[PDB]
Amino acid sequence: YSVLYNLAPFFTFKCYGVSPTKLNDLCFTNVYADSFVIRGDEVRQIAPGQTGNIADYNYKLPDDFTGCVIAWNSNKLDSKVSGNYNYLYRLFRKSNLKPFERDISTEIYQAGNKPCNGVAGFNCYFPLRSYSFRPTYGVGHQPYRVVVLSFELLHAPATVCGPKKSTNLVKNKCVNFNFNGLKGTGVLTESNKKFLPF
Amino acid sequence: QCVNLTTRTQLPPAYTNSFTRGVYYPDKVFRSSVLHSTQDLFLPFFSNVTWFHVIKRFDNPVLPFNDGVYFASIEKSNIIRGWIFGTTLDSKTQSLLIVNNATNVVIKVCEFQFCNDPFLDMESEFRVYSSANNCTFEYVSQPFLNFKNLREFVFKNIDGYFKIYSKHTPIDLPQGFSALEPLVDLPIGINITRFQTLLALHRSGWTAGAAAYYVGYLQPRTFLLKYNENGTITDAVDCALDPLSETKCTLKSFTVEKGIYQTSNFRVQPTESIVRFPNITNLCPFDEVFNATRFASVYAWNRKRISNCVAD
Amino acid sequence: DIVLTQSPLSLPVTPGEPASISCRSSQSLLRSNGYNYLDWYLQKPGQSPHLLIYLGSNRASGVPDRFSGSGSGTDFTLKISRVEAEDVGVYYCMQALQTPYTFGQGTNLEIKRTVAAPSVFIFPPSDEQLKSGTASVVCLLNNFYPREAKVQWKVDNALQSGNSQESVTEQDSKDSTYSLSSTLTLSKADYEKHKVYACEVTHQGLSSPVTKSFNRGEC
Amino acid sequence: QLVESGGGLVKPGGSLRLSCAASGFSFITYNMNWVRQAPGKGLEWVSSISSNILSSTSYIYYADSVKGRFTISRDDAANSLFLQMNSLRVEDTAQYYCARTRSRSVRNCTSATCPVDAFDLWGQGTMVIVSSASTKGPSVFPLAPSSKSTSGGTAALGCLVKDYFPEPVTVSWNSGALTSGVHTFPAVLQSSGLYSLSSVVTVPSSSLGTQTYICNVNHKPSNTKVDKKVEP
Ligand SMILES: *[C@@H]1O[C@H](CO)[C@@H](O)[C@H](O)[C@H]1NC(C)=O
Ligand SMILES: *[C@@H]1O[C@H](CO)[C@@H](O)[C@H](O)[C@H]1NC(C)=O
Ligand SMILES: *[C@@H]1O[C@H](CO)[C@@H](O)[C@H](O)[C@H]1NC(C)=O
Ligand SMILES: *[C@@H]1O[C@H](CO)[C@@H](O)[C@H](O)[C@H]1NC(C)=O
Ligand SMILES: *[C@@H]1O[C@H](CO)[C@@H](O)[C@H](O)[C@H]1NC(C)=O
Ligand SMILES: *[C@@H]1O[C@H](CO)[C@@H](O)[C@H](O)[C@H]1NC(C)=O
Repeated sequence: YSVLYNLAPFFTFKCYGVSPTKLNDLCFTNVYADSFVIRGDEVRQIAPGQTGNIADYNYKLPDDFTGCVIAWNSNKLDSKVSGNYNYLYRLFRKSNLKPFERDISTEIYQAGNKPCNGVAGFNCYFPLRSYSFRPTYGVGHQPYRVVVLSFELLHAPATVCGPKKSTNLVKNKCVNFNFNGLKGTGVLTESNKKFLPF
Repeated sequence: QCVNLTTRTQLPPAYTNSFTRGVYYPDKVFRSSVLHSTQDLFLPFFSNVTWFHVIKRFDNPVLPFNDGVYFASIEKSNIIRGWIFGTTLDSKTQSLLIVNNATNVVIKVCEFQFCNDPFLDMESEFRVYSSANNCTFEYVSQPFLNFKNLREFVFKNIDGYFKIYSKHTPIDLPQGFSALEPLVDLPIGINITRFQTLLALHRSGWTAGAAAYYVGYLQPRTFLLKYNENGTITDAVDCALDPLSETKCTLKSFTVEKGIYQTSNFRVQPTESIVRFPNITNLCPFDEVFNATRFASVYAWNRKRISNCVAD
Repeated sequence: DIVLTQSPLSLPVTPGEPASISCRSSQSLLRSNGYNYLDWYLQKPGQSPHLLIYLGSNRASGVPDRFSGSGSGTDFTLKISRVEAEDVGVYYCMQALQTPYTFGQGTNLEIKRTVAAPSVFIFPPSDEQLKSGTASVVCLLNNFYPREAKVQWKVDNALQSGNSQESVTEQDSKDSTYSLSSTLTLSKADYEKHKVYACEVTHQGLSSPVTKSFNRGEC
Repeated sequence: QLVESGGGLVKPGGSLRLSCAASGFSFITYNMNWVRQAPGKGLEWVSSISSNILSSTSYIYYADSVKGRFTISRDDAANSLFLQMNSLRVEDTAQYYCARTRSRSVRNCTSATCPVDAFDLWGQGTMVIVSSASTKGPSVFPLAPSSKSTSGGTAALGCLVKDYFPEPVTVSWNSGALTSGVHTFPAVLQSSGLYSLSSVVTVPSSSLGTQTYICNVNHKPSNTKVDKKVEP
């Protein structure tokens, strides 16, 4: 947590969950990292328990997240001189979307009583609506990049801990110590013994 | 793509002994000039193990193995390639894959689709599976590789850790002592109850060289491991094989003096369970005391002495 | 295949009178659902073949309400409340059974003003064209409506074909009149072999065709 | 769809490159197709393709000849469509309309049958001609005025251009000062392929003896500018 943060783009790191200070001393198992781009003030819709267009039909967050989200603004890499209508989101749906689930099914919404067999008429519209991305828009329409990280404890054992940039260790001089996370009362003298590689 | 084999000739499996094989380091703890007794899944000494010989004989059997699989094989010209682990060996359950080509080893636990006769076939043919559905883990490591070589492997699945012990030495079971050092720890944390051996066939339809492998069982017991002055394991002693080794285990020494010694007690295990009951069952109207329309007040509670029924 | 013939398209249409154009079907237009998968496209010449009515008896793409479809099966036609000056273009019915579809035949709209008398111009070839070896004579039509006009070239009491080309201008935005250019190309050797050259213009606004004759060699 | 690129003279044994260019639109959610056109009655349909947002591998719709000769491709990352041609047997005129379909949803469509709703984004601006030789400079011939159709008081005179490539050409009278009676007619395609265009203007007969009429013929692709004076 020293290269992805502390950067030039504006960091919208206003999230609830794990402590940012405790991030460097946490060992989570099987974190899911998903990235998506939104338009303007839709950052608030990505929240646990939030109700909205994205939070009900596009990306629903469950009651428990065990973590939080990271968002940043990018009006240069997601904008063009002409219109940028290459990113779409679903707007029409019959039932609520399950949390932590994706349903890639673009079909005709039967809003009215008359069904439509793949032909959009008067009571049928395509659920997918396209975002508008231009460098001349205001804050409420700028392209925002949000990445979601969820920490959890699964059946997989602890293998994500890592070095965590531990900077320590001294010469012996009868100094009490800590061996591999367990405190020690002895001394770190030299050794003439030969160890196996394992 | 799978090719069925019809040239197999039916033969019963063979048997051979396990004189001084199956010993390995219990953990990564260094010891020197000590005789330490520990409890771990160990192959008992002088135990019969299954012998399979491949020559036109092909040996690719399936046998249930919950945990503790001992694999040893005399090997020349790299005939044995890999192993299969899983529960039902299909796409409905997670299975583990071990394949190494001439470059390096490949570890891929995944819900692979297995055929009836999976094998391997310069070597450029790879026909052991067809599809992958449900997996997210991949591991790639350093390659592990007349009779000239012996390859012994021990696999254990304890507390979600797939412990692999390996030992290769330059050379029936040879009469010698070798300690299988740990090789790699796999944090898969899955369930396995079956195994399958992958074999490589030389193309010249196909020709198979002379290669044999041994499969042994693992049992929970205690050994008396001896560590030399410079860390290597010298000898091991089973603590329940014969009374001399029981005395050696009790006295914590490899040599016992002349005299009478006491080790344990002779106990007789039970054979069958005998638990009956008065055949008559009377039952009780728990319904009239649980689903009762009227309940008495706290200051004056009703008391009923329920007797002569069964507790359902 | 599915090649079919539309209406004969030689229909005289006047303002205040509805125009019906009908194309039939070789087989039934019934696949998947029972919707009428038949289209009609308004291909006004010059820029783009736009559309007026999509599948079914519904309206889309901001089409004026004067155009409406009716009929199903092997029966289909259009109804126009009142033709305008901006409705000119070839017609086509688009059937939505399969993607390898064939095309029909279309002709531009015809509006009978019957008041604009044609002005016929004829220009003799210049001396520079005679020196170049190609004698080009042009018969022009000005301030005539509608676009259809039977223009033929007569040389020595003989009809000429295969050497005349006609170009029709677009409808003017000021007086709503068409113009037609008829250019005839002939070799110099054949040009000096004859004496009289003329063009005959036939239009519905004239009781008799207008024939004006000129002789080559005049200054 | 505003301007489609790809056009010029190509040998029958050569290759053709066709590309579409447009403005901001939901370009990845439409199953656009290709439609040809004839100068006479009866158009033609070249090929059809499906977007990758409705199907994982999309859908293929080919006829016989366009399968044997034509090829199609997509990009799914920009506003361009690819239409290659490895070989060309008989293709005189080809406009290749860049229209989409009015169907964001596709249902019950197999590999050889798919209903379509409407094409509402037809595109023009390209033209390919084979065996068209090379660009030829225009020749301008002045036509003497005749005071018969426009009566005695008015005379109509014009400038006729011959043997010019390609179709676009600019004709003006008195450097644009004269705007009364001017009428420019469209050209026609000759058997030899070389186009011819006419443009006449009507002026009163009293100004023939005192005003000079000069026509300006500008040809941008050939960089030819001819100023011809018309006299009776
Ligand atoms: C071989 O194994 C069998 C068990 O399958 C056992 O009964 C037999 O005693 C073994 N033979 C020897 C010589 O140990
Ligand atoms: C060995 O197997 C790995 C695993 O797929 C592969 O990447 C590599 O190319 C293989 N080497 C050869 C020589 O085929
Ligand atoms: C198997 O797939 C399901 C759904 O795709 C998923 O929920 C489950 O976690 C997968 N199994 C494993 C072991 O990841
Ligand atoms: C592993 O699977 C076998 C059979 O599939 C089953 O009997 C056993 O209980 C399983 N063990 C665990 C720990 O799930
Ligand atoms: C001492 O240890 C080294 C490596 O641990 C070994 O090579 C050597 O043989 C040992 N010494 C003796 C006398 O065995
Ligand atoms: C309680 O138990 C009786 C006896 O079986 C049953 O009939 C009744 O449905 C149960 N529930 C209630 C609410 O009385």
